[PDB]
Amino acid sequence: PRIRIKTGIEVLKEQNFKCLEGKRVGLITNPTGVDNHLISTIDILHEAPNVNLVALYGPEHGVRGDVHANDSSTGLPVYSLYGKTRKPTPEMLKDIDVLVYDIQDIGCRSFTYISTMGVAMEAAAENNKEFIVLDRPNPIGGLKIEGNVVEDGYISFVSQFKIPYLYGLTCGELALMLNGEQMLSKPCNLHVVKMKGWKRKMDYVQTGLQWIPSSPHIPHPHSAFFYPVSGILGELGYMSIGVGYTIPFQMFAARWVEAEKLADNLNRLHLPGVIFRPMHLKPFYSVGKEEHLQGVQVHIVDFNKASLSEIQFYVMQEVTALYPDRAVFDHADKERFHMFDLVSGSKEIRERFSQRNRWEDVRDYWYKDVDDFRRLSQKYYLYK
Ligand SMILES: [K+]
Repeated sequence: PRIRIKTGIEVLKEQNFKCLEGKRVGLITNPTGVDNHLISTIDILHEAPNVNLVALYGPEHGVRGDVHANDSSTGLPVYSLYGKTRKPTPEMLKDIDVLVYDIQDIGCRSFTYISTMGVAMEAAAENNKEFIVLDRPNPIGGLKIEGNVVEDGYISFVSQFKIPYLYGLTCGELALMLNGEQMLSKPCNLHVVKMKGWKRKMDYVQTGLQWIPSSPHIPHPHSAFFYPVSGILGELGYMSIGVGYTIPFQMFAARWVEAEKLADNLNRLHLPGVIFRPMHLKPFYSVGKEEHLQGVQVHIVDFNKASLSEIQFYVMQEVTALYPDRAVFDHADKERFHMFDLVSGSKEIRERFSQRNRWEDVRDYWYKDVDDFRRLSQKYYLYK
């Protein structure tokens, strides 16, 4: 048992917080912003005598994770970066010189912490404030790139930048790209505190760090791999994807499915690195609460070989072939289709899939931007 890397916060401590000296510091963080001893970056900067920590900013789900105003332990003002104020206002920034960002994300575009980062960067740029990212590992590694980039009509808080669905960058590398490619409204005075020892091949468990639930339904490091497996279909609340049960994002089920038939049809696809297992369950809450459901558990037996985000579409395809009168876009809540399109970064994914419920009619669109994005990413990589 050993921590094999130095996170941005560990590097900042080793540098005795030099890049923060003489500045009024604002800190964007949540319960994942901790050092190797699981002490919060809030308490580290508050206790450092050469750091003037003056304000805290909490993203989706909150800062001490207790809201989901002033901080009890430090007495510092706490600002909410969600809903109407997802982007810091000029009034929220008048009391600081630099915004420090320290949050563990999951390497998926629809997870809104990276949206908070980019929009806070843009607010910093527009108000002449410095922005510092304390870099953290990409928990699914720095090699997988999947999905089309976001189209203009589908840019939103759950699809904030023209990057793929799995974008393969650390939050620090993404910040550098947003700045370098003029993807935000104005250039930002950005500094990234680079990690030591992190490698693109590393998944989170290989770093040796503890995983703090990124959000309630991403409780374990392996859960970050499964969020893109089922998360897009999950926006509809049509089938259970395990949210409401004890393996969130790792399964697909409904009351009208025959588990063994669905598993047999999916295993016949021979998707690399995946095995589907039939299952029977009764959700405790959310979708299918207290109903007997049947479906499949998705077991990833080789994380390097598996193409993650396409799995929900193969499941939708095979479920529909078995139960043709249960097609997702024929029976799911129509009021959730716009959200599905936003998370997908285009209405083309739903529209092409809806023609005959076949992934082959969407696959080329899903893969079209990978080679161009990998080439663009090489300009900003910090780690080998
Ligand atoms: K301090």
